This record gives sequence, structure tokens and C-alpha cells, in this order.
Amino acid sequence: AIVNAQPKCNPNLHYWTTQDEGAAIGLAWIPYFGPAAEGIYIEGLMHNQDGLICGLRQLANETTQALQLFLRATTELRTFSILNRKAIDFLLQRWGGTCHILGPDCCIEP
Amino acid sequence: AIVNAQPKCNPNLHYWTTQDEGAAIGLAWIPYFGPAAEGIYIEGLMHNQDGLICGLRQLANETTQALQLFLRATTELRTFSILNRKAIDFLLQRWGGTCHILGPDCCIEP
Amino acid sequence: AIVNAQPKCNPNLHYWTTQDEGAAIGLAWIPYFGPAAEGIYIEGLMHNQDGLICGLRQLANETTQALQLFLRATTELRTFSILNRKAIDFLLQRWGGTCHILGPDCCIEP
Amino acid sequence: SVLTQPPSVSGAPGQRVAISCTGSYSNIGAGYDVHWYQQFPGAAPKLLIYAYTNRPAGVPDRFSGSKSGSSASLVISGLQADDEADYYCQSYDARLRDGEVFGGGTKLTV
Amino acid sequence: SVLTQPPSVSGAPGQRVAISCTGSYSNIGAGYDVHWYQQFPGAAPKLLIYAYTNRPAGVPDRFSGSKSGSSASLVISGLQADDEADYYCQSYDARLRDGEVFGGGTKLTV
Amino acid sequence: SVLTQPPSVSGAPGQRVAISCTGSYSNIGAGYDVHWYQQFPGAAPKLLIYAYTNRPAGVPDRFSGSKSGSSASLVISGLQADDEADYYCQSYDARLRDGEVFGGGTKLTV
Amino acid sequence: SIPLGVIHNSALQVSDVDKLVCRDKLSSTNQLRSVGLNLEGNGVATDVPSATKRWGFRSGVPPKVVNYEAGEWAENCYNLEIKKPDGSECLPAAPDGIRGFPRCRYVHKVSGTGPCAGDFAFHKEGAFFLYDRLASTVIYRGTTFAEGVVAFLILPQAKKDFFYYSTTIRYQATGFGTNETEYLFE
Amino acid sequence: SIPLGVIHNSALQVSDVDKLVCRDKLSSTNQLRSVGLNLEGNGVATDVPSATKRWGFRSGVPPKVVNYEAGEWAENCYNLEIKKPDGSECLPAAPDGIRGFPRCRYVHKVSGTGPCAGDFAFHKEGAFFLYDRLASTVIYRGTTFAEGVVAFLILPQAKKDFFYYSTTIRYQATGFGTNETEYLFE
Amino acid sequence: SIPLGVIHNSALQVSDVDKLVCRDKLSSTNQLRSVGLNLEGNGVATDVPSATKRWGFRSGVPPKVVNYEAGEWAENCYNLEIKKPDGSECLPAAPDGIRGFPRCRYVHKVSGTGPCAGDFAFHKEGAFFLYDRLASTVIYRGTTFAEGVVAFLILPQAKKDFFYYSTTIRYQATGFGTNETEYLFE
Amino acid sequence: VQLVESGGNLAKPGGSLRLSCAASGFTFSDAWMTWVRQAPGKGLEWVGRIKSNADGGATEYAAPVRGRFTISRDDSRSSLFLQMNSLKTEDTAVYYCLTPPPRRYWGQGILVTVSS
Amino acid sequence: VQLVESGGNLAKPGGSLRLSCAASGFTFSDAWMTWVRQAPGKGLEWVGRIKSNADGGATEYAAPVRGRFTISRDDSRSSLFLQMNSLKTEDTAVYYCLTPPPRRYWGQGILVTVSS
Amino acid sequence: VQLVESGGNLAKPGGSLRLSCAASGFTFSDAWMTWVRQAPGKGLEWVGRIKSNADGGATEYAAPVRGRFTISRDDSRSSLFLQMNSLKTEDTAVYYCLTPPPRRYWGQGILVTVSS
Ligand SMILES: *[C@@H]1O[C@H](CO)[C@@H](O[C@@H]2O[C@H](CO)[C@@H](O)[C@H](O)[C@H]2NC(C)=O)[C@H](O)[C@H]1NC(C)=O
Ligand SMILES: *[C@@H]1O[C@H](CO)[C@@H](O[C@@H]2O[C@H](CO)[C@@H](O)[C@H](O)[C@H]2NC(C)=O)[C@H](O)[C@H]1NC(C)=O
Ligand SMILES: *[C@@H]1O[C@H](CO)[C@@H](O[C@@H]2O[C@H](CO)[C@@H](O)[C@H](O)[C@H]2NC(C)=O)[C@H](O)[C@H]1NC(C)=O
Repeated sequence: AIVNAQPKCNPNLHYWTTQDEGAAIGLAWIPYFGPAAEGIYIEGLMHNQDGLICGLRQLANETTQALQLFLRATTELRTFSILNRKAIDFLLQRWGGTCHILGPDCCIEP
Repeated sequence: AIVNAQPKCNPNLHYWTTQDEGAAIGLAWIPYFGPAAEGIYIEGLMHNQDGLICGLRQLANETTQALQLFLRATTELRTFSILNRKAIDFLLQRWGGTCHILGPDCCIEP
Repeated sequence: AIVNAQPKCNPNLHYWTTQDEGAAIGLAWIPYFGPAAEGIYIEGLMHNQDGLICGLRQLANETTQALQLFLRATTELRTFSILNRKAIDFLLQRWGGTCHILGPDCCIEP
Repeated sequence: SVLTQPPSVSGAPGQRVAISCTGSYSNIGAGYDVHWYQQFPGAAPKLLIYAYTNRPAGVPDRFSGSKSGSSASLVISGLQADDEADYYCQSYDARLRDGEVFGGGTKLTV
Repeated sequence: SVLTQPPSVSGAPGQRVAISCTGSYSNIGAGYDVHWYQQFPGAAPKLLIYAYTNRPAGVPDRFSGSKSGSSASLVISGLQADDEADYYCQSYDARLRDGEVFGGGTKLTV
Repeated sequence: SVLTQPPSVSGAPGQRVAISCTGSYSNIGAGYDVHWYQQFPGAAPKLLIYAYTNRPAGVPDRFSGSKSGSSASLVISGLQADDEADYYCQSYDARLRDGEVFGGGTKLTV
Repeated sequence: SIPLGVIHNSALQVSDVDKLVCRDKLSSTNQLRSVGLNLEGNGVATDVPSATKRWGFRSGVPPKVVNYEAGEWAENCYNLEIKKPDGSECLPAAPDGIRGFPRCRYVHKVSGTGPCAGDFAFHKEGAFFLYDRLASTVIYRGTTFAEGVVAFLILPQAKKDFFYYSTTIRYQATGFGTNETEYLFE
Repeated sequence: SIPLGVIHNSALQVSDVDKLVCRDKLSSTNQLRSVGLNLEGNGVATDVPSATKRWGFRSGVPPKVVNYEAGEWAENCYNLEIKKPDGSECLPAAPDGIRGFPRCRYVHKVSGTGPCAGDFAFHKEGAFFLYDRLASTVIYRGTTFAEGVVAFLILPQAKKDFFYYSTTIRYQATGFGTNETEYLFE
Repeated sequence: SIPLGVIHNSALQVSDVDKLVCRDKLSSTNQLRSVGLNLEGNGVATDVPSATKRWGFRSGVPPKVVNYEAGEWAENCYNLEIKKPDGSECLPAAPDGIRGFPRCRYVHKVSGTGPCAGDFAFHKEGAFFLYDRLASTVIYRGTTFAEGVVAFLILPQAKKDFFYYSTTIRYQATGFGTNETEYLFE
Repeated sequence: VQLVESGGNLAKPGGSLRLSCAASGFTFSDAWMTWVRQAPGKGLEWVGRIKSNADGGATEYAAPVRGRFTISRDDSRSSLFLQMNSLKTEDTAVYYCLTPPPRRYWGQGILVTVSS
Repeated sequence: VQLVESGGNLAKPGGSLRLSCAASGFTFSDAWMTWVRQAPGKGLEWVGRIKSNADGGATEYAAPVRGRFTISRDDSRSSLFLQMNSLKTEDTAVYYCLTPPPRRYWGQGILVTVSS
Repeated sequence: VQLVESGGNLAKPGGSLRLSCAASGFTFSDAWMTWVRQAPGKGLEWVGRIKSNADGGATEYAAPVRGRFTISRDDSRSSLFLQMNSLKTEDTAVYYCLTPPPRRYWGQGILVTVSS
């Protein structure tokens, strides 16, 4: 339910990331023998099918404000834990209380 | 079930905290434009209704010992994760094993 | 289902660890009065009953590769959170989706 | 683009005087430091106030300064016979390729 | 409130001797450093032991010291002809407005 | 176990020349630094290249160097009349109890 | 095993984790809070000579820090600038991101000399030194602190029910942290 | 309350956490991702004089850093070496483990002098400065960055559908970050 | 995807996470443990010349640290003080809060000179250097370590079933970490 | 920190004079150096500045003196040089060589009197 | 590090004598400075101490000498001064000016002989 | 940084000569020191090296000169000594005392001519 309201859309997403579990080849996993810091990245290309890319960019925009107010309130210098808290909150909303079957928030179909 | 055993009780709690999500006003969320470090706090006043305050203070006292033994055993310099572990433990006690209905530890009412 | 394939097995495990909650004796929990850094450890001796020790050692071997590939991909200098993520994943596999009773992955016996 | 000071100032022993140094939007009001200097007749000048308000080691605490808008003021309280000197204000102009600008100078009399 | 040492000590070449400096609860036993000095006749003294046991660069390793209770002892092993000197102990008294206290001095003979 | 250089090299003004210093597996190819020196007649030598390629403050940027395998090369581009000098390569041998090794030296002519 | 206190209908009971009584409802991580409370509020003497007797120097114990989200207004804070009689620092400089306690009416700033016989200064009763949302076991140089303790709470579902000038008084001291200590207030 | 976006069948909806609609399936922590997106892709002017007007110096605000796991190829990165007219550093050195942005075709390296009237340089529109998998609110010395923003996603169960040369252009500047600024490109 | 090993009735099986077999019971975070095991216990040669051949210097790879809660008594630890032939440090100083391995009968303290051709020293077989409850990929200066590896366990519900003198031998070395290395033990 | 200025005196119109400054007690290489000229019985003025070698060693000059004065430095000799050429009328003054703030520490001063 | 002490000699009873100490090779401003007097052929004694300017520059004196001796310092001149006044009998001694430990580095010593 | 070498001259065969080096402007104690001898009109050579006192103060010598030359140092005097004994033929050369790289800064050189 996000509609792009930016001046433009670069509709293509040429991305980079790391593979946390590559099918390593022999001794390449060993730090002494492995790649240098610069060679640990993989790349790819995604197009704007289904209007998804313009959506994604807009989402990033909308996030910034809330994210800033979060970091202002924390005293940690580097934050690594946002995704873990999101998962814990997700689990708590569903199983944090008594599940009454046929209730609107208990998702068990018998 | 906590009874105060301190010499005195200041029965009033004049507190300060941060609002993690303030209804920001325009550009105030932007770090460049926002408040300085000193102006991010809110304040309030709670009274000793229901004898709650004398309870709360006593609880803090009782916690100290256990908390100390925790920090002695850790090697981290700054601990930010106690509340997350408490939530994970809470979820595990309830849903970490098989739920037998009508059991004393399975809280589903059919 | 782990079979030792090492040149030898020291079948005995003379271990050390910390007790996160010792039954402290009076003022010993107070940092000023407590033990020095060197005296906070406890020790013990486990034997190779049930062939468990040779299993455990082999497990450590098998872990190393995967663990290395994990640390290569992270940008944190010191990692303290592996066990927390393991617990969150454990909770998510079981209760992260809809539980259909009599299904092979829903462990409720009515 | 030259900072201007008053030709001369005077005051009775024991009172306080202030010396003004006018600026500009690209001089002082652009955010550049203002330095002050004291020259005794027949001698090279000595640094008095290195920043807007700072004092190098050895300068009596009778000398201070403050910045208002685009102008800077040197405050000297407690005129002594030894305060007779030439005072000069200096700053960095931003429209002159970051070239130093020197004030006209003020003679002090008691 | 003056640290007291023995008038003189003696010993044959090649043996070990110890020089005592008595303290008090507010002198040495309060936790202040003890310094030692060596004075050759007709010359200014030189630092021997800056802390209780430390040695500045250039002092032979024949000289050491230790603190027991409220007293300090300088140990010199291997008397040479060159060890003839006056030895003085110094510390900080806490009941004398943190004023330095100097020992009576010991003459060494071989 | 002595690094060997060519007896002499020559070149016309304005061109580039390279001076070679041969190594060994335990000399240069073992991973020890190579230093270069310039000696004018009747004077003590001055450091030219402290590491393999580094230059101390004051040395013109006409001088550089590179390491290939077990050999090192000093590159000097733009011969001037003032480049006449004796050049020496130095390194640390690992089979000689980490003792310094000095090259035979090269005379430069224009 | 750290006491977690759950607020009932306007009452506080320390939730027992060994048993499982589900009537408590924790539907989100927002309900979890840490709070710092001031020792002053329990009636301890706040005089500078009395307060300073509660601290002592010790070697061999690594310092530790734990955060807290909400605190209490302090009446009395302290700020120490203590040196050895030769002239040296016996208190370590504040690490990056440790600032002083935000709200206290009075800051007692103590300067002087002492023996400082230990690597770090600890609280003899095991309490904490509270700074701006970080509680430490040790005293840092030139940084205003309050004495306090930390508790953990499950707040009720309803948000609404739950959750400036300063003055400096200067002292000079000799023989700080000793049996007889000399103070002069200016 | 930070927008979490859930990918449906090849579509993106921002998941509303207040209600509970269970048809979304999150069976493992691997499905959670953070992504950094470049402001360039939204059409902002990339010229050096236009870009530098978006940054400004400010005192009193502590810097903050947050990580991200996946990023976008940048066309334009920037690298600043700015000093005061007397000769001093107005940008702090990169902390341990903050390296430059990995992939950008062009690195605009700007050197010169300016007033640098503030302890840290912030983004006037509230965006972030992206480095190698760490986004910071401030600019560090001598470290190439991209301008960008961060989003959080629940990826779909299927892995497969979701997830080099550089050039340097040099500039000299005087009056950097001022109304009239002098640039010369070499 | 890191092997998690679950202890059954006095037996160890590596729990397969892809399938879901619920008979394993994990009711609290206390059942989760990390353990460090010594390479010595697998029969590797412990002689100083043999051991030092397993380490090597390398540039370009950032070091990493991971904690562990329980360990094994070591028979052999090592402590390195190596310098370049001109006189310089090729091993970095221990960061704050990294102390030596607590329990080892013998500490082989090696001093000398070498080429030290790399920014950090790694283990050629990919194992870890174990310190006091922190395992690092690199060697720090003047800090006693054991060689080891890390495993993760779900302990059984019952607590009870699961979970000092030292000597120093000195060596001088030249050509450390080279084809032919000179040792003298004192 | 001692700064001594030498080798300067009167020059005829159109003449060239070279001045030198010797710096001791601090690291000359890192610091930026500037030259100030004060008219006799008149206000201070800024001749120009030379940047550090690490920063590229560029030099900047005042608008009146641009194209006639040259600034340079020698790290090994720890000396700063000012080359005055095409010296016309109204160039008379005391010249000083000053270090980068803080601790500017101005030298003693060299009097230059063009004579016609 | 060189400390030289000068400007002292015999004074009559009730006289005032001023002694000075010059310090080189280290930063005088930061260091605390103390004065020690040694009786001829007798044990060492502590005259007094002066704190750093940063710490308030307070001075403390020994119990016998309190109210008769003044300690001061000049950062720019890097000199330490001791003012002896109302000099009675039994004030004879060698005076030394010593730096803060470590590396105390005592000077050479000035002999003061009150003459009656 | 100034290094001055002194006290050396010609010695007869079998003679003993002692050379000394004085170092100023840097901390002598930390640095490792080495001695190089250059044959007249010929290539450079390495006499030997002395380690720092902190590192045990061990010394190493070249293969030709082993057992005949002694290296030592004095931290307080900031001096480095080379003892040449049993000086036979072919020992003639200029000797230099050089600091640890970077900034080797070789001294001026002492000529030693054994005379027969
Ligand atoms: C919790 O409260 C108790 C009771 O007030 C505190 O108890 C005191 O302990 C100290 C020494 O540790 C004694 O000198 C006091 O006399 C004790 N109190 C009483 C009333 O006797 C205890 O310190 C508090 N806990 C903390 C962490 O401060
Ligand atoms: C999100 O997108 C909006 C729209 O593009 C950005 O909006 C601008 O805000 C600045 C000042 O803050 C204005 O100068 C622009 O004119 C605004 N845009 C428009 C189109 O008017 C906003 O900055 C983006 N968010 C972030 C964090 O960059
Ligand atoms: C796990 O165990 C295996 C088997 O003992 C170890 O294997 C060796 O690998 C090295 C080179 O990497 C070879 O030189 C050895 O010969 C191998 N062992 C055998 C028996 O051939 C492996 O190193 C262990 N894993 C770790 C991380 O140490």
C-alpha cells in the first residue's frame, strides 16, 4: 500500500551483499588462505517488475524519521539488535498471552 | 508480596525518561535541527497510592545482589541485553515444550 | 550420530567454568570485598562414559568451518549473540506459523 | 573586508573596559575564529586570546572575550598601569580566499 | 610523625643486608608511597627506589625493597666497595596535611 | 649470503634508470625489509628508501622502488647532474642470526 | 535469576518465574522497563564526610557497566577531582559516551589529594554509581554521579498511568578516604 | 514503531503490527534483512557544489551508528579532507572497523579549508552517510561514503528470487560549507 | 547453519534443525552452552618448533572475536614476544578485557626476532586462539593462549551431571616463522 | 620555541631582497607558516602563508603583494624564506614570521627600508 | 633535564634572602615542585611544595617554617622562587629544588649560612 | 639528532683501541644501536649491533669480527662504546654508529688505520 512520491525512480536495483554460508572450496574458508576484505561480496541485478522497486525506495524514505528518533534515545554507540527485537516482538504479540480459539488474534484452525 | 523494610520511604517518585517515539514537529527529528543532548528528556510525578512506591524501592534493593553476581560472570564491558534474555526465557517456559491441554502449565482454554 | 575420526581421544574432560549464581556468603558478592579476577572459577572432572567425550570433541571440529564463515560475514568486533539467535530461531520454527493439529510439525497432543 | 576597531579607549584605574571589533557575514559571522594580540611599544605582539574566549597559559585572568552576532568584544576589568598597549583583532575572511584580516588597532590609556 | 631508621649497618663483602624504615598507621600503613635515596659524601642524593619496589633506569638490580605492614625494607645483596653511602627513606604523612616526612638516615660500612 | 648489485649504471639526462639488488629465499624472499642509501664522495650516506617503497621527508619524489620475488629495484626517473652518487642496498639475513647484509654498491654516471 | 517485578492493578508483586501463572500479560517488548532509584530516598546520610566513607579503592577487579532507561531526580550528586600528593591521577577518565547524571539540585565538587591506594574505587555496600542512563561499578574522573540501584519491571498495558537549575558547592580535601580527612568548603 | 515491510507474492506491503494477520509466515531469523538505498536513485542533484550544501556542522549532539546487511551500487561517492585556515582537523578520524563504501564508480575527493564551525557534520535532510555495512549520522575523515537510507524487510521463504573499477576526481576548495565557496577541479 | 549438538540420555547427537522432532526439550536459556576444546587433546605435536609452524602472517583480513563460557584445562600454553630485527613490534597489544588463558600447567614464553611479514598472525589450519573466555582469530602481544575450537550444546534439564600452579619455560629465537629457525631454551 | 629572522636590509626601487627565518624548539615540518608586515607607526598587515608539505605545500599571497613575493620553506634546514622582488615605493615595514595558532609566538622582526 | 639553583648566600639574623631555581628539558608548568633543606652533616628535611597552576597553584609549608617562607613560580620564565624572611638562628643548610616523582632529579644545591 | 664519534686513532698490530659515540636529540635507551665499518674506497660493511636494555641488552657480531670486538652502552651517559682488541692487518676503515630505522641518521665517521 505504498505509492512512490519521489521525483524519479531508478527502476533497476544493482545490489551487493555477503553470502553468510558460501559453499566454500577447500581451504578458502581458512582466514589465512581466504580472500582479502575486498573480495567477500556478491552482486546482482533486479528489475522493476510488479512496480516493486519504486515501492521499496519509498519505504526507505518513510522509515528514516522513526529510525532517527530511535537512535536519539539509545546510549549504545553501534546498534546491531533491531532485527532481533523485531522478531521477539513478533513472537510476543502472537504467543505472549492466552490463545482463545475462534478469537481474532489466535491463528489455530482446528 | 514485598514489604518495605527501609529506614524511610520518600513516597513520591519524581521521574525522568526518554520518549522513544515522540510526535515530532516538522524538522525536529533531523539531528542537525533537533535538540541538544540535554533537551531530550521528559519528566513526571507519581505519588504513593496503593503503597506501590515503597514496594518498588524495596524491589530494587533485593535485586542488587543477584545483578552483581551476573555482571561478575560476564566478560562484556557494557550489558544491553538483560531485557531481551528475560523475554526469550518467558517465551521458552511457555512454548518451549509440548503443550498438553488441561495441564497446569498449558494456558489454552478450549 | 557423530563418530570420532581423530588420531587420539583424551577420554577425560577436566573442565573449568563460572557459576553465574553462587550461593554467596555474606559480603562476598560485593565487588570491593569479593575475590580477585583469578579466583572466580570452578573446576570439575568428567569421564568418557557412553563414549560421549570422543563425540563432543568431534563436534567441535565439525563446527569450525561454519563458524568461520559466519565471522567473516559480520562487521561486529566481538560477537556475544549466537546463543540468543539460536533460541529465537528455535522458537520461530515451531510457533512462527499456523499450527495445524495432526500435522507433522505441530507438536500438540490432544 | 577589514575588521574595524575604535581608534582609542580610556578609563580610570580599577574600572572595566570593553574593546569592540566589528565583523561581517563572511568574516566573523561566517564562523571563523577571532584572535587578539597585545603589542607593547618597541616589542613584538604577544597572543592574548587565541580563540574567541580562550587564554594561553601565562595570561592573567583579567582578560576575557565574547562574541555577539558578527562582532567580538575583548573585556578587561581592573585597569593597571601595565595595561597600556596596542590591541589588535584578527580573523579569517572567507571571500578573500581564506586570507587573514587584521583590525585597525586600539591604543589604551589610563 | 617521623620515619625512623637504624643509625648504621655493616656487613662483610659479598653478603646481603637489609635496612629498615619504620612507619605508622597514617604514614606507611595508610597507603602512601615510600621512596629511597642514596647520598655519596659531598654530593646530592640520587633516587634509588621511586616506589615501594620500583627502580629507575640505570640502577643496578642489586637493590630491591618490600613493604610489610607499616614498615618498609630496602634489601641490598652483594656488598661492593662502592656501596658506602647514606640511605634515606621518605614518605607522605596524612596527619601533617600530606607533608613529606624524611627518615633519620643510615650510614653504610663494609 | 650477500646481496649483489651491478658494478655501474649510466644513462643520458632526462631518461629513467633502474638499479637491481638480488636477494635469496632467506634474505629478501623471506620477508625482510630492504633499505637503500646514497653516498656522495667524501660524505656519509643518507637514507633514500627506508622500507621497500617508502621515502623519508625531504627526499624528492623522483626516487621510488618495488619488490619482485626475491629481488628489489630502485627506480630513478629524470637524471640530473646532481644524481651522481654511490647507491647501496641493505637487508636482514635470516640464516646469519638476523645480521645485516650490505650490497656491493653501484656507481652512477650521467 | 534476577527478581522481575510485575505491576498488578496499581500494586507491585515480584513475579515468581519458577511457577507459571499466566494471568500476567506481556504482549510486547515495550512493557519491559529498567529503573534507577536513589539511595538518598532510603534515608542515608547525605553529608559529604558521611557519603565519602562508603567508597574505597581496590585492585584486581574489572569494572562493569549496565544501562537503565528511567531514573529519579537526585537532590545530591558528587563530582571528584582527587590527585596523589606528588601529583597524579587516581581516577580514570570517563570513557566515550558516559555523561553526568542529568538532574540534580546540588553538585558537591570535591578537589584535593589522597593516597588513592587501589586501581579503582568501588562502593563498600555494593550499590551502583548512576550516570546518564549507565550505571557503573566504579567512579570516573570529573563526572557527576548519583548513588543508586536498578530494578526491572513489567509495566501494565496502559501507557498513561506510568511514565531546571543546578548549584555547585566546592570543597578542598586532604587525606581523602582516610581515617582523618581535612575538608574546607569555600 | 519502525515500519517493517513484508514482501507478498512479488509485491511489497508495509506490515501493520498493531493488528495481527497471520497469513504472513516468518519461520526463521534468516528472513529478516536490512537494506541501504542511495539518495541518487531518487533524482537528487549529484554535482559536488549541490551535494555539499546538504551538510552542516553542529555541536552538542552525540553521533550514532547502525548496521545494514545489503546495499546498492553507488554511482557517486565523496571523500573529504577539510582543514581550518590555521591548519587543524575539523573531521574526526575513522573509528576502528569503519571502512569506505565498497562499490562506487566515481569518488570525488575534496581537499581544502573552511571555517568548520561545529563539532560534527550532519545531513541537513536527516539522511545517513553509508559506509561498508555501517551507517552513521556523521562524516569521518578520509573515508569514502554514499548518501543513503535504511529499510527493514521480511523476505519470502524462497531464497533464489531475492539477493570492478573506480575513478577519483580531485577538487581544491576554499570557503567550504559557506555561502560562496571556491572550487577548482584538477 | 552452525551444528547445534543436543545431549540425549548420556549421549550426544547433532540436532538437525531442518526437520522438527519435538522430543528435545529446551525450557530455558540456561540449557544453552558454548565450550572450548584444546587441540592437544586430539594428539597434535606440542613441541614448540612443531607448534609454531602452524601460525603465519597475513595482511588485509580484519580480526574477529567470539566468546565461550566453559573450557578445558590446558597442558601447554604459549606466550610470544617477537620483534623485527631493527626493533619494532609485529604483534598488537592486547585490547581492553582480553586476559590470558586461566589454567595451564606450562607456559612456553618465546622471545626473539623475525621478519613478521604481515599485519596479523593467523592459524594455518583455521583453529582459534583461546584466551580467558574469548577466542580470537589472531595472536596478541604478551598474552598467554591455548589452541582450541568452539562447540555449542543444549544441556540436559538436570544441572548436576554437567559442569593450581604454573611453570614458565623460556626460549630465545631468531628467524622465527621461517624455514630454518634458531631456538635456545634457557 | 625560538624564531630568529635574518638577512634583510634596505633595497633600491626595483630591487630584490631575500629574508630568512630560523625556527627551533618545535617540529617545523607539520606547522603552517605565515609572514606579516607592519608599517612603521601603523597597523599590522598580512603578507602571506605557506601550507605544510603533507598538505601539498601551496602558498597564498595578499592582494597587493601577489606576483611580486615568493614564499618557500626547507624542512631539513628548518628555515622559511621570503623573496621580495620588484620592490617599489611604500614597501617599507617590519617583517615577522609567525607560527600556526595556538601559541603564535611571533619572532623579533626585520626592518626593510626601500631607499630612493 | 637540568636544574640550576642560584642567587643565595649568607644573611644576617632577621635578614631576607631569595633563592631561585631554573629548570630545563621538561615542561615546568605541569609539574609540582618542592624544596628540601639539608642541615650540614645531618639528615634531610622538607621545606615545602607548590602545586601546579592548573590545580590552583596552592602552596604548603613545613611546620617550623610556616609564616616565614614563601614559595612561588613563573611559567614563562620557567623559574621557581623561595623567599626566606625573618631568618633567625639554626636556618643554615643546603637547599635543593626537586621535581615530582618519578625521576625526581635533584639539583646541585645552594649553601645558606646565617652569620651572627 | 646529533651523533658525534670520538676517541679513535691508529693502533699497532695486536693493539686495542676503544671508540665512543655520543647521541643527542632523542631517547638513547629505547633505540637499538649498530656499528658499520667501511673499507677505504670500498663497499660498506656491518660490524655489529646492541639491543635495548629492556629487551635484555644482548649483542651480536659479524662473522669476521666475532670474539675480537665488544659492544656496550651507557644509558645515563647516552654513549655507545666499541672495544677493538687483537687488531690485526686489514682492519683499516671508517667506523660509523647508526640509529634504528626509520631515520637512520649516520654519524660523521672515525678513521682507524692499523700501522705496521
Ligand atoms: C538494602 O537494604 C538494606 C537495609 O537498609 C541495606 O543494608 C545495610 O548494609 C550495610 C552494610 O552492607 C549496613 O551498614 C547497614 O546497617 C545495613 N542496613 C541496615 C538497616 O542495617 C543494604 O545495603 C541495601 N542494599 C544495597 C545494595 O544497598
Ligand atoms: C523523503 O522524500 C521527501 C520527498 O522527496 C524528501 O523531502 C524533502 O525535504 C527537503 C527538506 O527536508 C526539501 O528541501 C525537499 O523539497 C523535500 N522534497 C520535496 C519533493 O519537496 C525527504 O527529504 C526524504 N527523506 C529523507 C530522509 O531524505
Ligand atoms: C578437524 O580434524 C581434521 C582431522 O584431524 C583436521 O585435519 C587436518 O587438516 C590439516 C590441514 O588443514 C592437515 O595437515 C591434516 O593432515 C588434517 N588431518 C588429517 C588427520 O589428515 C582439521 O584440521 C580439524 N579442524 C580444525 C579446525 O582444526
